Amino acid sequence: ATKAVAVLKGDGPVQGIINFEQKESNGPVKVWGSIKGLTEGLHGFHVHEEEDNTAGCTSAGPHFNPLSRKHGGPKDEERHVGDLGNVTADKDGVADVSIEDSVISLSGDHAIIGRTLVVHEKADDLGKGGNEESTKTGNAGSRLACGVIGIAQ
Ligand SMILES: [Cu+2]
Ligand SMILES: [Zn+2]
Ligand SMILES: [Zn+2]
Ligand SMILES: [Zn+2]
Ligand SMILES: [Zn+2]
Repeated sequence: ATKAVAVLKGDGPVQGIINFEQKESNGPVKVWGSIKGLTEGLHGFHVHEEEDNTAGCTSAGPHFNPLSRKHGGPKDEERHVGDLGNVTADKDGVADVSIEDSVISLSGDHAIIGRTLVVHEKADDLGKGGNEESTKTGNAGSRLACGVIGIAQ
């Protein structure tokens, strides 16, 4: 099996450790871990394109979209590779991640290894919003914490 870890950090209180595991090179990817320091409620959770040696959330930029699709939720047919939907934070600011996804992969041509995991200020509207921006980013507001998705050491 192949494994990865992303350490989420930002300029504020938001931080977390996210794990990835893929047991077969074309198998589903499981994603788990906890993020603390969040406001209660939904927060967009995305793999962004940025793979260069930049500091922080600054350049993370657009969603990881190697197939040039529109933005969606993780269960939508039309989605970016990086569209992992929302995570939910409880009253003391902790969001537990538990995701199984069929579109991301840790191996092959469009592997998410080296790309940037991002947790957002607000909910992702899942591409169902009333403007073109919804179909690009899901209108999830600022990037609160980010980290490179690295092969586990
Ligand atoms: Cu995003
Ligand atoms: Zn590059
Ligand atoms: Zn870059
Ligand atoms: Zn390609
Ligand atoms: Zn997207």
